[PDB]
Amino acid sequence: QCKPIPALYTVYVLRSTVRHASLYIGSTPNPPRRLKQHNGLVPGGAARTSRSSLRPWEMVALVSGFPSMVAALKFQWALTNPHLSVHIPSASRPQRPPRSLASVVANLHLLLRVPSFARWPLRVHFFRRDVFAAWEKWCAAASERLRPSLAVVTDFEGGCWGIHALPLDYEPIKDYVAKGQEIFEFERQGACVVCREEMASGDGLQALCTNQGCDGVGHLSCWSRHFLKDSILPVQGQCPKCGGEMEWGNMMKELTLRTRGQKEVEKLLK
Amino acid sequence: QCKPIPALYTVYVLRSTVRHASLYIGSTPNPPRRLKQHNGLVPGGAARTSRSSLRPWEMVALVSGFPSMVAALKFQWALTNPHLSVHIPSASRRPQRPPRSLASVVANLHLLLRVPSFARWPLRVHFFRRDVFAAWEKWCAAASERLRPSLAVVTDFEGGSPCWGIHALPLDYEPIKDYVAKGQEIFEFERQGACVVCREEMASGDGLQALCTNQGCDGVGHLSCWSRHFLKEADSILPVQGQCPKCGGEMEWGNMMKELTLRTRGQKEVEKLLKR
Amino acid sequence: ASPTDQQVSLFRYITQAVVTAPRAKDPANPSWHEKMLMYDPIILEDLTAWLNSGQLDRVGYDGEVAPGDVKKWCESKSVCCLWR
Amino acid sequence: ASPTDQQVSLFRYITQAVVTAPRAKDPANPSWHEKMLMYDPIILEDLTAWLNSGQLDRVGYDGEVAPGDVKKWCESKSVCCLWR
DNA sequence: AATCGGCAATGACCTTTGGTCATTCAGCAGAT
Ligand SMILES: [Ca+2]
Ligand SMILES: [Ca+2]
Ligand SMILES: [Zn+2]
Ligand SMILES: [Zn+2]
Ligand SMILES: [Zn+2]
Ligand SMILES: [Zn+2]
Repeated sequence: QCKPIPALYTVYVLRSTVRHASLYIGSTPNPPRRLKQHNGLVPGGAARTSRSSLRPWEMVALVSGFPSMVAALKFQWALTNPHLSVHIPSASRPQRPPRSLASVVANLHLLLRVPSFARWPLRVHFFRRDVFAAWEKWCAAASERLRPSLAVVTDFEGGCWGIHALPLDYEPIKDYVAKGQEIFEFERQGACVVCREEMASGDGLQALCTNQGCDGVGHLSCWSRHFLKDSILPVQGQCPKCGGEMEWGNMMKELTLRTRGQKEVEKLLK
Repeated sequence: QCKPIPALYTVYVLRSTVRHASLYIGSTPNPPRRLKQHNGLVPGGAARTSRSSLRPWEMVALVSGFPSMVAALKFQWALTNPHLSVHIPSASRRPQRPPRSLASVVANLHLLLRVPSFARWPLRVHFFRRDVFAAWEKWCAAASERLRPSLAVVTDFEGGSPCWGIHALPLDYEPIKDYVAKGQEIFEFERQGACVVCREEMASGDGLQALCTNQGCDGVGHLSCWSRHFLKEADSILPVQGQCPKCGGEMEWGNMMKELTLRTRGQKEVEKLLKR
Repeated sequence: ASPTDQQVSLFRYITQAVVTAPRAKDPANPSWHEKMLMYDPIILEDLTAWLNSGQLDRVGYDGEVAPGDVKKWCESKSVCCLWR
Repeated sequence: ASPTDQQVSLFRYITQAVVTAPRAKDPANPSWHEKMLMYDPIILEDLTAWLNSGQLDRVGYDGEVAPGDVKKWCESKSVCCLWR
């Protein structure tokens, strides 16, 4: 595929600030811009949110870290259509609002555990106290816990916040990317930290340790066999060189950015 | 005591029709008159119920069958202050504070009917609103301790299939008029014969002689023979339900004592009931 | 040997004392047992005094009963009582 | 055999065929395994064609796998997939 | 004096135009 892993892509839970019982599920790489579309300040809002008496809307929660627009668009469909989403791996093939906030939370809790989405490098954000409360209430009643890998974060107002504190670009990894460009432009990649084989410039996919100040590089297929030391998609892992913990999602963001988004990198480094 | 068992004495649950959260607990032998007192059509009402913003009030449920006014006042105090009421047999000696919620009234009323001090009283629970009756059933379903089958829980919702609800509850002894008339004819003419339990002749005036409650049946017995026959349970003193050895009909101990104390201590309410 | 069991044995002596007393010959003057069967509200110090006036000794219990113990007994029996 | 055991055995053949294929020399031409490792959305009929053109027979499985069976495989491994 | 849990009222939905379902969203009375 021609594109790198997107900076930000989200599936969000929109709610009316006027009737809390009115909800809506969507996806966007630009949460602030899309919220303005729902509130009528920018053309392009959905039909359900068009209603004057329901504006303004708010984004009370969202899942981010989807590694493609397709991945987000599929999670968004399964969350909008819980009665049609079959979570057993299957050979298969306006918006009606959700029933309640409690059903969105239960189905979101379900979706983050089903095999289709269990290993995606995702993260849940909660921006309102009462929505986060219903989430914790369901999590405590449930027996099957969530991945420790799956970070669930909050950002309540008080003490730029919410979707307006989410970075819409590649700035959060800009240091990591800078480390990457200089390691490979000057051919300082050495040997694979796993198989101990020399890695000539341009010889397959060479992934870079995400911890700052460490220059450990390895063949992509070696890095994954190391994290998984059955299963295909790695999640969390430790660098054999620096000993630091790594998320497999961040390591792929940089690799695809270095390999398929060269123009995106030069713009980041300015 | 001196007076017979009352015709009707109740402990009720008052609720506002303007705010369902406002509740009140009372006791009365005349539910219809006491409602009119709460709502300001009759002098003598309560102070918590004086707010005309909260009126009209209604009686959503009540417990009837109390054999004493004292028995009602005790049960009414326990239902009013569940946080002070010790339900373990204790060597010890009006909601101005309204009850927390209907669920808490339902839950505490359910408890009061199961504890030793009130368990074997000849009580009966009445429900007049569907939503209060549903809260009650919701609690009984969750609870693992069943109420005794001997204790009746009846409903009377408006309409269906007139005076309904509390206005259908009889205020006098008319519900037992035949039974009382059967007793007078039996004893005025010395037809009690011998005790159906111990087989001993019972001369007129020789102790307390209780009469089977079933229509057309003669069974008279010594008061303490009936009870020993009824209780033939574990450790108990107060019979609840029994069977007549003569006609085989099922009896409630409370109904029989109501006639006994009428014939024995309430001779002039008898003559008014029979108009004799 | 036990405080829950001795209170059970004490209550058996009170029960037998009440239950085995002779019955009323005058229905206007019922025995304590017949007062309970008819749901007479039981004045505690009255029944208390009656049990300690030879009744417990009759049914084989040497010792005095306290009105609170008689109150516990009534409540355990659903017998309605009161303080004078 | 069991219907869920014929699957668990088939899925290990698809896995072995996928993970034992040579890694790319041109990073712009990743193998099917590296496409999954980088969360490339998998086009079902393309991977199905790849598995049915010697890779399954290479790993000891005589038999053509169905596209929807490759889809089941991707869903069970959290591998993003899609139809064409 | 500010909170407070539980209700009464209200809005949205997809039409069976009103019986659902949810909410308390710039509420609400009453009680502490
Ligand atoms: Ca904050
Ligand atoms: Ca002695
Ligand atoms: Zn290697
Ligand atoms: Zn490292
Ligand atoms: Zn007899
Ligand atoms: Zn009979």
